[PDB]
Amino acid sequence: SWDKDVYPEPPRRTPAPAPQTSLPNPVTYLTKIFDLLVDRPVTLAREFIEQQHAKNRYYYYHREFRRVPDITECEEKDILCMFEAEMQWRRDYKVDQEIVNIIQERLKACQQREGESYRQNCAKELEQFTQVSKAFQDRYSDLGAHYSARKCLAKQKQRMLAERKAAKE
Amino acid sequence: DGPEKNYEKTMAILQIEAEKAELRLKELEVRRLMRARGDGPWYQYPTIDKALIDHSPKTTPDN
Repeated sequence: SWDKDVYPEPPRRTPAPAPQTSLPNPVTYLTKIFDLLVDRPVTLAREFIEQQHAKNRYYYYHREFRRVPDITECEEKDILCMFEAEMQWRRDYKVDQEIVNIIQERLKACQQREGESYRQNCAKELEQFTQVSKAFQDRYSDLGAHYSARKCLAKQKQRMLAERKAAKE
Repeated sequence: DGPEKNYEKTMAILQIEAEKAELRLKELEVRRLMRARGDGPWYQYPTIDKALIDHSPKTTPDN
């Protein structure tokens, strides 16, 4: 259902069972019992409810907002343009937060999945999260509780001035 | 209701309030100028009316 590109899950590698002891594995019998007595009725109920849903098939859409002139392209006291730009900035802020969340989910899933080899098998995920963290922190940090698009603009301008000074040295 | 309704309402409210603020500051400046110059309709303190003066021939020629 979800985008495997967004949520990368490495192809599963389950080893083949090769019993070397005559004793019957209790797990196999228990799993068969669980399947028959639980999965089957649960699946039947799911099928019935899915039929009911298929009958009443309706769709919900995703609202998309057009791009609006940023606070950079906005007059000093033009409250209308400022409101538009600030709302756009807040929307982008939320989107960036959700991007950070997605990468974090990737990292946690990698930590659990790779088990004891997590340190060596999650380098890519750690690097991705580090990049996203750095970017998000540089863009949005220390703005304060009363954050605003003007505050991010001021922080970016200060950063750019510092970059200019460093490059000039 | 729809979100766009509140969006437009917020835009309208912002415009009204900002125009009010501009007008208030403008009024303060205008009032200061008028009260410092007396060149406007406000702060026109009364002066003697020239109609009261009588220009009829007096008793002494040199008024």
